[PDB]
Amino acid sequence: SMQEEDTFRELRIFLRNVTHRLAIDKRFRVFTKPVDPDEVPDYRTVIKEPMDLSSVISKIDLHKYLTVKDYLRDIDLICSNALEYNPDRDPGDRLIRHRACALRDTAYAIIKEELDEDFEQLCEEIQESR
Ligand SMILES: COC(=O)N1C[C@@H]2C[C@@H]3O[C@]2(Cc2[nH]cnc23)C1
Repeated sequence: SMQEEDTFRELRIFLRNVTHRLAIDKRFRVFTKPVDPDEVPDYRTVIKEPMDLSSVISKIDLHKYLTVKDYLRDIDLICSNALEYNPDRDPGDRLIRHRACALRDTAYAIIKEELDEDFEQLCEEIQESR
């Protein structure tokens, strides 16, 4: 219905606003673009599904997310990719892991304060009807 297409348009406006607020935070610059395959050639042999905040906006505009749950699966993949590629005790690996955990925790905290639980349940019920 038109009403259902209006629901998904509100979901996309909400997701673009959360993603912009993450992308302007200086702590998260290392997640604003794909890991460069010329600078890091072993990256795409270790990490089987690369993800970053530029790719997330492209996916919102392609209508890939029909719930906040499917958006948070991609924020969780950015975080898990950084923990698995950079696992060592040295400071550069510890700094990127701390930033990855802060990106995940920040996204979940904005959604807990600003997403209405009944708006998410409406998106889930339209998705399950298709
Ligand atoms: C999310 O970003 C990462 O997982 N990274 C892996 C790399 C390791 C380290 O930071 C890079 C880029 C780079 N070039 C030279 N060393 C590095 C970004």
